[PDB]
Amino acid sequence: APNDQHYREQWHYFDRYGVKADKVWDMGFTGQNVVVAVVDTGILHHRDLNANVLPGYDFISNSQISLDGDGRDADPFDEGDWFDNWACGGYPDPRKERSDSSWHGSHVAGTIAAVTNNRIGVAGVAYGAKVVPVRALGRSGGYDSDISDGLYWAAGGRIAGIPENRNPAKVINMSLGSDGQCSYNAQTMIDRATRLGALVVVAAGNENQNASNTWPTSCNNVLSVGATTSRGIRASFSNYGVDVDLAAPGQDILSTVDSGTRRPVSDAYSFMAGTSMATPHVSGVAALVISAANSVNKNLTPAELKDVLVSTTSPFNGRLDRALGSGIVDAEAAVNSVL
Ligand SMILES: [Ca+2]
Ligand SMILES: [Ca+2]
Ligand SMILES: [Ca+2]
Repeated sequence: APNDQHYREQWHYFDRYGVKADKVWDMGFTGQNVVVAVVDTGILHHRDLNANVLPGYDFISNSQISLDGDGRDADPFDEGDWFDNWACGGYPDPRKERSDSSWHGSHVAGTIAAVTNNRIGVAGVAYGAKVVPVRALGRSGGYDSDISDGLYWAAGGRIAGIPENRNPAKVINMSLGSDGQCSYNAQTMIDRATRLGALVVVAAGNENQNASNTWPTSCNNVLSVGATTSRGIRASFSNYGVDVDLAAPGQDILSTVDSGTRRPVSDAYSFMAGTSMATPHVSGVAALVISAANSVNKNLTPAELKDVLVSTTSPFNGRLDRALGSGIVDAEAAVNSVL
């Protein structure tokens, strides 16, 4: 077991309806030599992340989304996607007036590979793995073509006027999405990323609607992730349906953020809910599964990896409100299967 101060609060790693990450660390697999790309709001300079973060890239083209004064650049720092006075919003809706910065991509990155065994803060599912921040979201979200470009690069794809990725990822985490069917361009980048060897792991979404009505779930060649609670049932906001492949803890998830309401001020930790929190659990387990597959000289295709994760899930608590894949992702059964 990890020595980090607040690991006990991370029920989602160890408890009844957790991901049994502890049972894999017991075997010596922590995702060593695995790289996971996080296509999200970018990364904080956080004492509980720094050492597990690789060079990334900022794909945000609009400088009024990026909030760092230019388009695409080599620094994936999360400037903070805060906004005032309906700057992203449907005025006059009071619920759309203002958001503090989410630190979303850092909360996601922490779930995968927070610095673990360094006493401070929290653990990550795959703390021996490293994270490549692919910043594609900022104030208001992000363009789909920035997201698509970002995910292709994340897998080792070359992009015009961007230096080659030295750290191509075996797993690409997309804690994001919106309404509408998968675009041609998105589907194409996903297929190309997959042909490079990457597993694309995506959030089902948070609108209590059929995930098929959204992307990236409606795309081929993704692993779509629903959200469960500490009681092993569907979190009420989680999207659902036949295209949800499996589920993972998506409520009361503790990870790494900043205290700043606008720009980074100091390292913090908070709880979040969302299929966005569930996804990095599956991406971390994916990395665990790969480290174990490496150990017995076994190569796994994205298709093989997705089937290993989908077939080795633990049961839900009851038949569930809605369809939410095969079960809760289960690192113990997944790893045991490949050995
Ligand atoms: Ca920029
Ligand atoms: Ca930047
Ligand atoms: Ca820590």
